[PDB]
Amino acid sequence: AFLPSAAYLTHQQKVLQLYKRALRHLESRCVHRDKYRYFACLLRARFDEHKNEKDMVKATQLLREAEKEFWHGQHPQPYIFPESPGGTSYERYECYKVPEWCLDDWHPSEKAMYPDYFAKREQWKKLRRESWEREVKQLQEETPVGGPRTEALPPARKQGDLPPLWWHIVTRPRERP
Amino acid sequence: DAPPLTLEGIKDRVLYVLKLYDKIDPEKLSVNSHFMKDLGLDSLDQVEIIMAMEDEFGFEIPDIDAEKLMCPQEIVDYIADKKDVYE
Amino acid sequence: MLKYIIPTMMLMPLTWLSKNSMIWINTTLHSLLISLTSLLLLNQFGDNSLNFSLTFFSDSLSTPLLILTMWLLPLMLMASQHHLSKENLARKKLFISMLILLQLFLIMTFTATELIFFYIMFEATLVPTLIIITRWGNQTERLNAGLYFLFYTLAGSLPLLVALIYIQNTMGSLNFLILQYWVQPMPNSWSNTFMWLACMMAFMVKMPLYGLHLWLPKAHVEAPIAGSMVLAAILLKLGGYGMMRITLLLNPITDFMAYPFIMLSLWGMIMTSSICLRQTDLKSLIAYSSVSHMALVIVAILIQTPWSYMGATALMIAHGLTSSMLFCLANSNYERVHSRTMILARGLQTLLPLMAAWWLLASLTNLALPPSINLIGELFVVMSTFSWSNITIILMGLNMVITALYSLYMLITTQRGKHTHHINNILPSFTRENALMSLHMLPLLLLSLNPKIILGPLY
Amino acid sequence: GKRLFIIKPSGFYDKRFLKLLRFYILLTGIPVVIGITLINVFIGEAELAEIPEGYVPEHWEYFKHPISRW
Amino acid sequence: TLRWQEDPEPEDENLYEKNPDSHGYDKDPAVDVWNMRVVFFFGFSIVLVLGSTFVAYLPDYRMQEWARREAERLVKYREAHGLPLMESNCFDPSKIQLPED
Amino acid sequence: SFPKYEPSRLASLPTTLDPAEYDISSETRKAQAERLAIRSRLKREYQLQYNDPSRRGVVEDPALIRWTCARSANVYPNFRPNTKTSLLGALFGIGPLIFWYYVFKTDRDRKEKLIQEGKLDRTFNISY
Repeated sequence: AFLPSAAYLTHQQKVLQLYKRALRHLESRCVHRDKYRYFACLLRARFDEHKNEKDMVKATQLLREAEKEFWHGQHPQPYIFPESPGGTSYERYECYKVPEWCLDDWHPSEKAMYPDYFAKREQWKKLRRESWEREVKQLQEETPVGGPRTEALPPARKQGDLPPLWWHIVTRPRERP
Repeated sequence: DAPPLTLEGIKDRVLYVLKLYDKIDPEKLSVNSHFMKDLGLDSLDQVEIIMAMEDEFGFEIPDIDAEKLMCPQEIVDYIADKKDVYE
Repeated sequence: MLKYIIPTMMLMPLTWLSKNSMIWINTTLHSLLISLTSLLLLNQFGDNSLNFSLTFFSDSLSTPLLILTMWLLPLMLMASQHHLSKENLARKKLFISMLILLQLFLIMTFTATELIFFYIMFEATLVPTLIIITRWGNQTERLNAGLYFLFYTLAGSLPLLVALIYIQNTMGSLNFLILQYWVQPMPNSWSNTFMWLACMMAFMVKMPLYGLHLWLPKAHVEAPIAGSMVLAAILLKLGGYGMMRITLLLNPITDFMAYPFIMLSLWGMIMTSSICLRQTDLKSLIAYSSVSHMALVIVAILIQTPWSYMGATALMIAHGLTSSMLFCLANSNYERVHSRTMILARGLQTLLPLMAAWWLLASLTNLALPPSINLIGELFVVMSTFSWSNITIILMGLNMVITALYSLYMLITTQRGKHTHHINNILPSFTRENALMSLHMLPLLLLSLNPKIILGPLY
Repeated sequence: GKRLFIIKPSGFYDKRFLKLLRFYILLTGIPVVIGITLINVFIGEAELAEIPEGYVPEHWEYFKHPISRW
Repeated sequence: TLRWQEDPEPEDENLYEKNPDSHGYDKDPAVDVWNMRVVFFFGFSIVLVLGSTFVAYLPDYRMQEWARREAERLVKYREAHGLPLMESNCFDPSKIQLPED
Repeated sequence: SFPKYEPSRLASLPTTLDPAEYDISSETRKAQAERLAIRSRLKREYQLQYNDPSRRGVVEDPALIRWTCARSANVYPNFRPNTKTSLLGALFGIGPLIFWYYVFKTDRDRKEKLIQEGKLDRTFNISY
């Protein structure tokens, strides 16, 4: 469907996604732990009934009818974790995730009260500006004709070389500022 | 309120949750054990184990990331990078 | 009014004789001094107008507009002194000269005793605004906007000239006091129909009336900040003042004549407001908000009830100040992000807290939060129009939704949400910008205490 | 403990603007309100009286507050 | 081919790098400080404060307060001589000649 | 059995119920590979222009400028007056105006006729 590395979802991935969503919806509909455990064992037995199959078309519309049945028997209000999207606490503290580059706009009066941290930040900035050239040199040659086919990035190859395009992942803001 | 967590505690809790599983044994369970190659389980067992840690730690791990959490050290790595350990 | 014209004519060599680094400070100091001396026009009466000579007079209607004009000019000089820092010294002095000439033209136009002097000065206000728009504008197609503005104004105002000369040749004079004492009723004839059309269409063009408002969404966008402010906060009120003066002379035909035009606003200010629900350009959103407020002004003036007049002038002053502040906010954000796209810059509260506070205050004053002047004016207009007819409350009430439904929307997308990743040139707030926005906002909150000086000539 | 540096935008500029705005407002607000309360307390308000026969007062005598009269 | 000769796009001027305490007025600090002083003196200290003092003390604006005082006399007259509170005719009806029909 | 999902303009079909997602033909495979390559090239261009230490400013997004110019300035050069646009302009441009004018003229005529015969309660109405 829409994945970063693969261009499609295989049959195994579809089955596992259906199993996980079915377990989540069954846990939502079966609030008490023991009823949920019993019906999870029943659902695992039902899934293992058709595990050993040799015809791909049979697995195809078996998965179609299973997804239709799961759509019919879903919870209208499924349980959502607080940090998951759609939850009550989703992307809340993202309002407080101030990016690091704003620290480059501070006054020298308020930069003098954190000397050591700003010295270490200067060292990190120097490391970034000396690693950018060799990281783009690494990414230029490794890229084949027509650009990269997948979104996966090559890792660090030579000793002393940082991975390409690493700044906006390593220096991303913390979860709890 | 909201006590911090350490990486040693993270692997202790993950091995604690793993060691209560009835399709696993507490003898050859280690932190560098592949689930199907070195331990011998199923893919259904893999997704159900991922769901077990999702219920344990209280947050949802997406399926695209869930397919690759294949060893207990990799699960500890994903929890470590999610929860910003060693601050 | 020769105590204010001569200070501006002396400000002209003051900006033609200063050094290359001292033009802004001297012009700002002396224009603020003139703004301080501008308060002497408040010696008004509840029954008489303050007349100085045969050519200049000022009642309680033109006085707030004069104070707003020569208070806005120093704000204009502050707002337009950064993006012209790369310009030539001669062109910078020419820009200040055009602004000073425009202020002199406006303060001569607002105190015109006779209507022909008002008309010629009203058309004379075209030249510096057109020059500023077609010279210092940023976008490519500013020539089209300048041509549209000039031609809409001239095609409106030439039948106004013909009607004014016809009235002067018919009765004998064009003094406003004499016409107040020598007024004659106009019967329901087709000659009086075309007389009303010729006397009105210029002001309906410059208000602008819905249908003829197309010169606003262009000329308010590609113009610079000073041209945008002089288009949004003065000239529409110039047309409104002209319509207020003229509508005395056209009774009782208007009582059966203004049925389409009023309703040409009474629906239009709905759907134009709906355009602000689906606008990708922030300056166009501000311009369409100005269109809606001027349509409300059109309805209030055209129903010619007293409470409508008070609401019209109060909403005029409040909307002029609010639109100038919003245009300054748009100019500051455009300077920071180099794009007028509203969806681009997001989450500015996490980077700019004081600017977010100013955004919140400007948006709150735009949605008529009591007890600000805008709520007073719009409430008086709603009372007057409900006195006119019942069902029109719906045609105002739904607007009460949609205005909020865009203004807070303009507050949300530019301020609230996850900030943009690739934008990393958001500098901290300049002291010049904060000073300009406080000078825009604090007079409004201070006039909220004592609004009795800006409620019209018949309070 | 484990204190972490809260990453925040630079708060010097807005605080300096607010401080100098308050200073420049108060530097003239305090003397004018001192003058106003000294006019109210020492100089004081006017008193209403009927017009005597044969007196034509000036225009500023038709008002009450001394600042208004001035 | 190549188009007409033209300079590349000049970058935006970050004013805070060349001056840590600049205020978006001018390059040199002294004229910038003078501009700050003149705007905050003649914009807040001079026009706003004295303007609030002036508008707070207009000399009995539009004679409106005086009208209330006049009302304080007039009903005092009309509650003494037994006259009705307010006549329904603004002018004297004895000095009006209606058009005969 | 089950109640089959009927999609509407405001209720889209679920992605897992789509038959086209369950197609394993080769043409769908090359289409997915081609769109993945296009997305990867655009992503690579973005994070190349994004992680540059020398750059301090706005990364230009051509798609956003394209969308704004398509919404704002490219609507009139690609307009042809035909019967559909004429009918939609006559239904929406002047219809509400004449309807509102007629209902307001009727209401004001009724109010004036009621007032001039002295039946409307206007005893305490002295503000207008």
